Amino acid sequence: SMEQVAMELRLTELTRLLRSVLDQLQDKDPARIFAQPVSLKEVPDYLDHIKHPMDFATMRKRLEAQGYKNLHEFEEDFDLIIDNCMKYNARDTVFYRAAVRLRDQGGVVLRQARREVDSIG
Repeated sequence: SMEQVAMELRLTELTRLLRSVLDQLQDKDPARIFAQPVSLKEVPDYLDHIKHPMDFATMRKRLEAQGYKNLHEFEEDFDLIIDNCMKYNARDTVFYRAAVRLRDQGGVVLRQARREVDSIG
């Protein structure tokens, strides 16, 4: 149908917008602490602590599969990165501190993406 195609064009453009948002968020992690999944070879007990792991490479796989239907879903995943880190790591660690900085700096980016998604539909 012509409707299914128009829908597919919207999703593609949403994916395009979220790709730029992801790139902007990831620049706020210059140390690449959140770039890849926490290694289960190197932290073998991680899943006893964190039940829903997340990281920027895993978000990127979902993104390119057009697996995000709206910004809310995308935010949920970003928020997992931060919240998982702030639980697993203590307050006085480079990891926790990196999460706080990513949260604070990403808020600005997410604030405007919400307006752009509402605006452009």
